Amino acid sequence: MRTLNFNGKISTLEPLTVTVKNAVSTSGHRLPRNGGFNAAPYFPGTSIRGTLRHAAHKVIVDRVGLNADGKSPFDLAEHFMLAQGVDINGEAETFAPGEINAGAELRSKNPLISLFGRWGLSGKVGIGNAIPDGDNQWGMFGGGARSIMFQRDESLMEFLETDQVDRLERLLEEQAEASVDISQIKTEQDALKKAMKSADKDTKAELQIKVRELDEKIQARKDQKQESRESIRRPIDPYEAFITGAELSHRMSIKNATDEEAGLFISALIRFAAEPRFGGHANHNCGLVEAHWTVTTWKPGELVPVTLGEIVITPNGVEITGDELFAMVKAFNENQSFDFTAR
Amino acid sequence: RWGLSGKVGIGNAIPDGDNQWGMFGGGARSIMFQRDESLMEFLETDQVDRLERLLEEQAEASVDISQIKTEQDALKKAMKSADKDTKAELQIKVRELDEKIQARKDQKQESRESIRR
Amino acid sequence: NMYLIIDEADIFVDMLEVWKQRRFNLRELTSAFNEHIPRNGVHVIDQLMNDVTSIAGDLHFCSTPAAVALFDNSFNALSKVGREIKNEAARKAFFDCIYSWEML
DNA sequence: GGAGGCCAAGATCTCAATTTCGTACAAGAAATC
DNA sequence: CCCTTCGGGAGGTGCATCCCGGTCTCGCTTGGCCTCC
RNA sequence: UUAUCGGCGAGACCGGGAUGCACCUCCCGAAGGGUCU
Repeated sequence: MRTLNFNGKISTLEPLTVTVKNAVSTSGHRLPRNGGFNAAPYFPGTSIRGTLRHAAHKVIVDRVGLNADGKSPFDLAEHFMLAQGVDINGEAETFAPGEINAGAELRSKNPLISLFGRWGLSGKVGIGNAIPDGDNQWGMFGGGARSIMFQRDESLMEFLETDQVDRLERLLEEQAEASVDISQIKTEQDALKKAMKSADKDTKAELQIKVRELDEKIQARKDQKQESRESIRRPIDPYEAFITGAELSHRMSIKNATDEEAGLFISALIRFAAEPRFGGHANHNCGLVEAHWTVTTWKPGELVPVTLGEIVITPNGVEITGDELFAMVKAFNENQSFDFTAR
Repeated sequence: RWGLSGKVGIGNAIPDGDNQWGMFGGGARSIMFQRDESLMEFLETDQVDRLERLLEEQAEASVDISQIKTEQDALKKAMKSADKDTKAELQIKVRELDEKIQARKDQKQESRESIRR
Repeated sequence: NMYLIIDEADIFVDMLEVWKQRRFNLRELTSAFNEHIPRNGVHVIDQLMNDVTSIAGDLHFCSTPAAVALFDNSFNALSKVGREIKNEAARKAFFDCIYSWEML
């Protein structure tokens, strides 16, 4: 029942990216900025929390074990409760008085839920943001252009029958015509929006519905195309990610953690270390991390923390230091009195 | 595919050491006939005339495109010391210059493109 | 012995608000250290010299967010050059100069 | 036995509800510390 | 001394929560009663 | 300024849950050459 602070650094073995709806705009995929528009970007603590929560959910699934066919005893509702904390049956009341003291037993018998709370139960684990140490440690990656296969390589043409080469010719001509159409209508739309800049507030709305008319006409010229819905050839807009080798300071807290809850958290860290993937862009191998955490504890009333040990996650292995971290992991592994099929 | 997560992630290639990157290629496409005179002897006299009208028209296009680009970059300096929202008219002007350049290109018969580039 | 009549004191103060300045002229600093010159670092000084003109524009003083950000970044990017001066005494003189600028 | 202090009781009543936002540049002179 | 190349194609969709719980007062006198001088 | 003077005050954690992710090769063309004990 002590507070554990994992203070440490995440080194990015591959670029680390995330797409937050509010963070992104018409420009493209952009990391959250940690403040204003130009503030130094940070990796959401929400993405880290979700990744480690799903890692812990898989840990609990493996610990409970799988039947012969490979299925887990947990109900679908139980899976959602453990990993995302949404009561699909809708039997989770927010402030039902009678669960006031059932929280302690629920935490004791469900270490994952105590660690990662639910709607109405506070989560003991707070997974903070990862903020880069240095500056200019982010950049646009993933910039690309989907290209016709049979124009990059001609040896793929000898594999197509006559009717399929004719199909590719109709597709190419529909793409060129669609392109000329959507390009002239977007080249009138962009100057129309470059007139919306100097706009009378009322005229904002009229030029806006003009923009939406042009958008509807772009979507009907796309719904007109027979061969393809979307043009095969196109530039893929890059996404914003932390550079490779970026050092991001990270801070995670387990408030009043029992030995077994912290052990479950460390097991979650290990299982995430099996696949150290954060954020997204699993294509391009983005998200791979090498993170090291110094676990410090602080008995309330003491003037200094005590460093229990260090949790080093590297591609070469997971190193655990300190007898206390080993003790917590072993306590979690040896506690058979956990029940997750019942919230 | 679109909507089906790909199990494979192909990371970026990160150099180990410093340096290990630089400018390659470069060079310049050239007129074959100032490089080797022997190819004059394969071409017929009419084609020699065509090649020498091609040399003269490419060279006059070159010099005049050049003085054009020179005033264009002096105007780019003006833009680098222009104000906010006054440079957009100079940019309309630049796009017009560009169109003009591409038309000058068009109306050069066969050899629309500079050869010795 | 002398008495002072500051005629048009309004403009006097208004431009005093400019005269409350000391021009850290990178060309002057470039010119000042012409023997202890880490010429490789000049590019940084040249790049910053470009940025100032872009933010300052035609102004002797300009209050856009870039200006202070460029000020801090320029002195940090000059602190990079600070570990390039070869002569230690010149290096410390340069370090003290930027440190005086940094604290000022 | 008189003089302070704490506490309960006493008649009904008179009145009305916002709905965030500033400000958008020029140059005077120069042996500068 | 030459001379700085054209272009091509810029997404498709999802989903936007549940709930609490909104105070005492007091603008005056007066005697009845309960303790102290 | 039709009088004189009168702090309105004391207490409260709003908190609790969520990976935004899923697909794209940007490639195609080129001799920079000649010139001087």
